[PDB]
Amino acid sequence: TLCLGAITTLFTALCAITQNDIKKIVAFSTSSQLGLMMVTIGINQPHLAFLHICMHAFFKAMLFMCSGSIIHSLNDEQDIRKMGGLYKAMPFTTTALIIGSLALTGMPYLTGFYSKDLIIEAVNMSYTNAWALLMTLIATSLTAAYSTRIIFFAFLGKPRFPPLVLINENNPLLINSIKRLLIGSIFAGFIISNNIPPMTVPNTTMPLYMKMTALIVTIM
Amino acid sequence: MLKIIIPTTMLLPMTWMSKHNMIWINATVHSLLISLISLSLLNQLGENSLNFSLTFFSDSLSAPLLVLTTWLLPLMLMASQSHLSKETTTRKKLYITMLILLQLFLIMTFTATELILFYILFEATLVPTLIIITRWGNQTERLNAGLYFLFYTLAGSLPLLVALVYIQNTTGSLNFLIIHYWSHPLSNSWSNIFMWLACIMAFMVKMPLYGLHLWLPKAHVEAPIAGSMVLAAVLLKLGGYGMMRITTILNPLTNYMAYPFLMLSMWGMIMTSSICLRQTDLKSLIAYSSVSHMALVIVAIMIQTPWSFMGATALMIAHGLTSSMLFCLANTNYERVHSRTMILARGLQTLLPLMATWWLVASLTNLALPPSINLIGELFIITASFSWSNITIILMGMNMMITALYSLYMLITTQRGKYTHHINNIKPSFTRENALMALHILPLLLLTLNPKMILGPLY
Amino acid sequence: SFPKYKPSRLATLPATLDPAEYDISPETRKAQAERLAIRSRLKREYLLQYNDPNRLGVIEDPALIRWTYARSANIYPNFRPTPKTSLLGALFGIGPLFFWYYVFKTDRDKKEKLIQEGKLDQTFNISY
Amino acid sequence: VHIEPRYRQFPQLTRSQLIQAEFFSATMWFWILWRFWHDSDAVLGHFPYPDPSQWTDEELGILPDDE
Amino acid sequence: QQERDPWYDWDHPDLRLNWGEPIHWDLDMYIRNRVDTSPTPVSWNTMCKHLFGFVAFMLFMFWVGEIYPSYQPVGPKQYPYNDLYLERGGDPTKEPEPVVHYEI
Amino acid sequence: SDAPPLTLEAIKDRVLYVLKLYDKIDPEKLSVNSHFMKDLGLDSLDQVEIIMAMEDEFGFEIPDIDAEKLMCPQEIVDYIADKKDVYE
Amino acid sequence: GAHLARRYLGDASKEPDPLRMPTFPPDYGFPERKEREMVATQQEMNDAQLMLQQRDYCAHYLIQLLKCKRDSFPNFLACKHEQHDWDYCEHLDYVKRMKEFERERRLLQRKKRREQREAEMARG
Amino acid sequence: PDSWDKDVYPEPPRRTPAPAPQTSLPNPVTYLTKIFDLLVDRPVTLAREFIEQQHAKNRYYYYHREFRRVPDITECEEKDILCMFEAEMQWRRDYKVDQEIVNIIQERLKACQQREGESYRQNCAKELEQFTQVSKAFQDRYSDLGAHYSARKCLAKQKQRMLAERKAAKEAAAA
Amino acid sequence: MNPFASLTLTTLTILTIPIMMSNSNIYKTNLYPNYVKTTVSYAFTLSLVPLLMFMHTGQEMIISNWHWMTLQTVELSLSFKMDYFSVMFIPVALFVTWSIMEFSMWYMHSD
Amino acid sequence: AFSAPAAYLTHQQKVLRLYKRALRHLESWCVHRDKYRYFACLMRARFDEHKNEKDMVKATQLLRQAEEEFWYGQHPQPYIFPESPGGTSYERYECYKVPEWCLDDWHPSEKAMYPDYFAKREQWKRLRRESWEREVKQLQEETPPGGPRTEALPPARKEGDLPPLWWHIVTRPRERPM
Amino acid sequence: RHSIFAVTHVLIPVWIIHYYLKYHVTAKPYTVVERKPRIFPGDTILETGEVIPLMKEFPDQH
Ligand SMILES: CCCCCCCCCCCCCCCCC[C@@H](O)O[C@H](CO[C@H](O)CCCCCCCCCCCCCCC)COP(=O)(O)OCC[N+](C)(C)C
Ligand SMILES: CCCCCCCC/C=C/CCCCCCCC(=O)OC[C@H](COP(=O)(O)OCCN)OC(=O)CCCCCCC/C=C/CCCCCCCC
Ligand SMILES: CCCCCCCCCCCC(=O)SCCNC(=O)CCNC(=O)[C@H](O)C(C)(C)COP(=O)(O)O
Repeated sequence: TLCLGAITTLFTALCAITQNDIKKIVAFSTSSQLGLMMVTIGINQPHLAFLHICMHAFFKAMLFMCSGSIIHSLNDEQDIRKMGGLYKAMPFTTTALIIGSLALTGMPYLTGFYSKDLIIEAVNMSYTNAWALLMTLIATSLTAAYSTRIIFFAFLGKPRFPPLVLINENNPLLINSIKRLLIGSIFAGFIISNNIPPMTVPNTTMPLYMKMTALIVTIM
Repeated sequence: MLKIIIPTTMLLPMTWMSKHNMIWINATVHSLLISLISLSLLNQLGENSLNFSLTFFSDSLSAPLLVLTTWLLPLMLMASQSHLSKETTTRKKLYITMLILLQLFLIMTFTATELILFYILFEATLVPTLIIITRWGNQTERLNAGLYFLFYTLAGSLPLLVALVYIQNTTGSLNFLIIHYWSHPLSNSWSNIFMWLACIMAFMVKMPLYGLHLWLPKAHVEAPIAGSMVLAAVLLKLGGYGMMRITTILNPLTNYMAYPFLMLSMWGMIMTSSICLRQTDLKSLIAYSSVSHMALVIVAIMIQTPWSFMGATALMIAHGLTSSMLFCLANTNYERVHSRTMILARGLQTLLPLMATWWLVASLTNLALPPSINLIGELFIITASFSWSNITIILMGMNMMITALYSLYMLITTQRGKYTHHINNIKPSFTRENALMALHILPLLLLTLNPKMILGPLY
Repeated sequence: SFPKYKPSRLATLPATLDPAEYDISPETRKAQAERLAIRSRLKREYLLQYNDPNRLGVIEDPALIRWTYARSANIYPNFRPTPKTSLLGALFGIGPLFFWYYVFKTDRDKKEKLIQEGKLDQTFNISY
Repeated sequence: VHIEPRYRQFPQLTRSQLIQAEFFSATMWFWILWRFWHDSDAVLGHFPYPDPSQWTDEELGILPDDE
Repeated sequence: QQERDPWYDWDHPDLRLNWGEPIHWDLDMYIRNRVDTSPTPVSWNTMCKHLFGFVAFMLFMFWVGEIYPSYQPVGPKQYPYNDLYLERGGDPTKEPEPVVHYEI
Repeated sequence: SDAPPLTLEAIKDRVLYVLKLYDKIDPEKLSVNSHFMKDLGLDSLDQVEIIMAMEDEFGFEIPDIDAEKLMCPQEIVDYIADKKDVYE
Repeated sequence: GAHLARRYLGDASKEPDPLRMPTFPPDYGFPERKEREMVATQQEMNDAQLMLQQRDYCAHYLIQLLKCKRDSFPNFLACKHEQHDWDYCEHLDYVKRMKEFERERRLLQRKKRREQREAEMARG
Repeated sequence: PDSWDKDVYPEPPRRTPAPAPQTSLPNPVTYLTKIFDLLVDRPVTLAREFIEQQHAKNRYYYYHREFRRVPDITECEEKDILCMFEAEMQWRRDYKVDQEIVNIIQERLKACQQREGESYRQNCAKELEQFTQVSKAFQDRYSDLGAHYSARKCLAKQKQRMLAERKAAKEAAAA
Repeated sequence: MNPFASLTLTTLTILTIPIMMSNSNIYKTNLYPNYVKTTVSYAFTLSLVPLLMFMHTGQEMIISNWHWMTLQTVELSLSFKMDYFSVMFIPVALFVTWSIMEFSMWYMHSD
Repeated sequence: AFSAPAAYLTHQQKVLRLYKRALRHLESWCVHRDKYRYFACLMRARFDEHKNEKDMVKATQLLRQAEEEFWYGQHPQPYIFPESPGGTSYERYECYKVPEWCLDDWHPSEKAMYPDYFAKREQWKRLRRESWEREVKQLQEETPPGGPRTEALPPARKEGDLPPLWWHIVTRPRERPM
Repeated sequence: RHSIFAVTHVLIPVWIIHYYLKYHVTAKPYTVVERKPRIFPGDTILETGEVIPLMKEFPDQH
């Protein structure tokens, strides 16, 4: 199980970093997260895997909703090469996608932090396959890599879409659903992790460099 | 149990004394009433059978089959009145007479207490079927099909007759109850081996077994729709019922005489499932599907365990209903476009949405979706085979994939895509066809609700 | 100059990479003309019936009928028992059966031998 | 709310969406700063990791290579 | 059928077939819901080499990392009551040999 | 809702707008019925570039066999109208 | 880790083996050793239903933490002292495990070096 | 309730802890259970009271059917069909009853596993031992008879097992 | 009688009601998506209560309500496991589904 | 899609097609607009360098090297317009296209609604019926005795004629039918 | 007319479900099995009134 999860997450994170369709990028991200979940199960931490399921649902669903909003605005266009600068044209969508991308990369004290950070620090402290550990680290670097790809190609720079600009995200249904999932992706990790009984034995004594491994690799 | 037999013999002159434009109504109404009457046989015991008389008895294995036969007769009547509209009154009455005689022979076959009487009725079923196929079939292949249907059966059944009388000159009785109680082991000699083969080959060719199945595609393709319905849903189950009955006197020879037939059944199940993947004829695909399912039933009967017998009974009932529905669904398109090629009429979901829903439900049931009784039978048989040998889960598993593929293949070929442009004679679905589909499909899920009615005596 | 692309059965050669279409001669042009003429004649024959206001039903296509007949009914009359046909039939129809028989017989013999010695751990094995 | 196309100009923006986006970004950053101010140990670690080589042989009970 | 021109006015656009033209023996195998033989940007016998090399390298690396595992500089975890003998299946009538953990 | 119901006047305006941003044509000399080779003195490569610009502007591809034939802006507008089911 | 590099690239003869550890008697180097005690009764941990893996030597702090969590249900941020106590106990447990690991490594290397030296002395 | 015998389906004495509040904030669960009680449990109770009032005015009874014991298959002559039939039916009834006994034991085991929570490996050893004994006896009785089972085949299996045990005992006495 | 069971079963049961009204004169009108969305939101709000019960007391249950069929010794019944995983995942899935359905009302308007 | 194909493509046609494909794939490589314009101008100069070659053999040989270079340096994942034969919406609306003859089978209750539409439908059907005999005769007259050699169809020339075989082209379902 | 959704879609199903679980499902043994509540030191039992002793005089490594 651990080896299957490691190979799956590494391979899918490697495939995601060159895809031009945004839905393909998010699908490969989902596959890589499932591989990380399999890695968590392989090191005998089922409750951590379930917690990661619960925390991943929020930001993955709302990232897909943001991608769908972008697709609908630009006449059903899905290629990021024809998606220009939407940072100012789609303010709320940009905010939601940025928050979701930071949650997916385990930025501290967000929803993705409380599961992915513990998962990484737990695979760091276990009698496990060395290749699996290395592939997990490379995959959690590639995660930030493809999130950067999405943000940079879809929101920064100059427009590249057809000149008939029909961009409009002022619909209460879209705004309300995305805002609900945004509040979730901000606060659910804290709320849930502080309200469940401890079903693990925590790792309280780690070397400082290894405790910060996830942050370092994400930044690199 | 004459309360069921006599009303069919009364269906005969009622059909022959009916006014020229009221034959179908009377036949359908009274056949439905006879099915309602036969519904009472499902009240079985837990220890022995229902011994009505010295001649007839009902068991937990034969009662669902009798109910299925009496329920199938009205469905055949509705499915037949479309393409027989231009026929004369006398020939329509003759067709209905053939159907009624077939039902009567099947009813008497499923309840005979005597093996020679069972042989006589199980052989008498050939004449109405052969007449129907060779007289009311559409193309010139039908004649050949009839021959293929006839001799393939007889070459398997004539040795059995000999064996049967031989047994009666040794044990003194062919009554099933006495045969069961006075059972004795079969020794390992050449004479016993050939007696086993004579007792088994008729039911193995009626299944049909892989390698002996060549008659089935011809018979099920050149037959009229009612003929295909009765051939696929009931007449194939005669082999299973007969094997389940006759295996009580073949132990312990079966313990090693089943190896060639088990090997043939498994590998030919894989082979026929694969054959379904490349089929230009839509009726032949359903026929080969029947071959694969009956191969599974053969395996279940041959491994001789209670779970296998339960699964086999459930699978026979479910396959009968499902294959009859699939044949009727194909016949609707055939009657619309007068061709059997699968890639001729495409994208029919756009033109016939409710028919597409019927197709989807039939295909989902064909691939054994839970908790349908198809799945219950298949899973029980697979568990029994796994207990028999752990490696079987490979072959069985293979089949489970292939089936799904070809099943959805048929759907995706006939309902999805784009409609053929030059075909403009696709009229809206009639109420008769929708009612036929509903009366096929509702009993399936209703039996899913109460699955112990079709699990057989081993339950 | 650049690395060459070599075609396969499941990845065929592109048209623009085909040497045969870059050295042409007049008989090739004539052949293309007759090919287009046949295609256009068939297209006209189809379109005349396709647009007919009095046409109701299916336009019969002899190509489809020929294809289905060749795939179904023409096969046996054109069959000859040859060393290739006989060997392929014997292999593909006999080898799998004996292979599976050997595998299952070996497994069941091993299981029975384990049962006779009383060491298989059949505890809780009630249903069979 | 009616927003018309522009044809090579910046799209029309209503004040509500800008207010919502800025508010939610600000609340995210405030939450991060507040939680880090109150839960620094969750990121920087809570207990000092000891090094092993400065542990004496007396508490580790290893003999002076003689007996 | 995927290799046929998609911009042509086919009589059957989804099948990419014309009325009356010869069908081909394996048409149902090539219906473009199925086996595709279209040209690829990278040659066959080069895609296969890269895929097989990746898979074999990953397998051999996983085996190597199995026989050269990673761990932490700690002793085994200690549990009080004879390694929780009664908790993991009991058998309280056998008096298992005592396991003792000493302070350090 | 979705995009407004594109009209013939809008299509003609957009095509003329795109053509008047081309450096190789004179905006005053350009008319709806001006031929690309005859009146404007362009070659086949310029026509391919014009077709690609139209494809970029309207967001749908024109097949090469059909694109080879469009020689005046009116023909381009007509092809677009027949492609997108525009009748007013 | 550096211990991995020491074991896998350097001399693995003197490096501790995590699977087979400890390889010296617990009383070998120490004159006397105190028996490590437990505060939670077996019935107490059974009633708390902690885990088969949470019933370690720090189980009493976990039991107290769970009890305070249940008592202060709506205020899910009030049991920080108890969580800190449990974390400190587990930290001390991990420190003890590291101390055992180093004791074993030092014993291994000293024993093997002393055996080599004694063999050399007996070889001259 | 008194619907089932508490000896055949036993249960522990069900000790639960008392509410020991420590926080001044209200317990939302308490108000939720009070609301659920007053809004759902009381109308359902009134409806059930009406139904039982209607049932009490029409009291009729059904009885458990009693079967005598007939001679077993061991006391039947070789070709005496009537005695064979009666013994066979009695054997089938006993087989069904044994199946239901195994069912009861398995239900006990499953309930124990769910009830004991995280201590199930230690607190449900007795149910596991009872299931082991019952399963061993059932397997010795009825396994490998196969389809077309009968009392004669079970008797043959028992005689074969008896012969094997007797031979083992007689050869062990020789040691 | 321990509202845990009733609420856990009602959360699942009420989701099947629009499926039953799919044949009625609300599936043929334009108010069906809002009806389904409101049903899912109500289901999420109802399922929020067993989660609170578990977070307070750690309550877990299994409910074997319908006996489907019994083989010789194996009994098959309709049973639901309502432990921590189920009562934790149900509200999250319902919340996400409610958000996606509200999004779909806008995304698939022209379908 | 609308124009009848020819027996073969000319050299100029092949060169133009290769030019368009190279430009599109280079744009797929060069995401940004200014970089694309730079390299597209470079490609245009590269193309028009050999524009004036009088040797046809050398021209087709240069085209051969051009095709080889394009196949080596093509984009593995080129941009496709959403409704193009490789796009994400190529046949999305084909499930909503219903042929017009289906309306001939509507129940009279259904036809009770939309009376004027069905009146116009009757007028169109009558026009097609009247027109068919003439369309057939014109095709008979204009066809060479050795069968047609292309798939092109003639227009209408007579006073009130209609172009032959027009019904199924005029009555296309729609591009966004439902 | 306003809050009729909460009646026909929540109150009625919960009434039926509560009745079915209270008077039909729990009329058979082992149909609704609830795991044993956790008992902590210092707790008192509701039925027996038994109080649980405290926890072995913590070494107090404060
Ligand atoms: C197209 C599909 C149609 C259906 C196929 C039906 C399959 C029928 C196959 C019959 C199964 C087995 C038949 C006989 C049982 C054993 C077979 C034999 O090989 O085993 C050995 C037999 O030994 C030798 O093989 C002797 C037999 C050799 C002669 C038989 C001819 C085989 C040729 C195969 C031709 C294909 C037959 C099918 C034609 C259509 C066992 O040694 P032995 O202990 O001594 O014999 C046991 C009997 N005793 C105890 C009385 C002594
Ligand atoms: C028990 C082991 C079973 C493993 C499977 C063995 C091989 C199975 C081969 C199945 C053959 C079926 C043939 C007929 C199927 C219908 C035809 C068909 O599928 O068409 C192919 C269709 C078109 O391809 P696209 O890329 O989508 O094209 C889109 C652009 N045009 O795509 C498919 O469906 C192909 C799917 C076939 C998968 C075969 C490979 C699977 C092998 C799995 C082995 C690995 C096991 C996993 C180990 C996990 C670790 C424990
Ligand atoms: C992105 C990676 C792929 C890169 C691929 C591109 C690189 C290849 C570029 C170089 C290839 C060439 O120039 S190949 C040069 C081929 N030589 C000739 O064509 C000479 C004869 N001239 C004509 O045919 C016409 O004048 C014509 C030129 C068609 C103009 O057409 P019009 O005036 O009537 O519009």
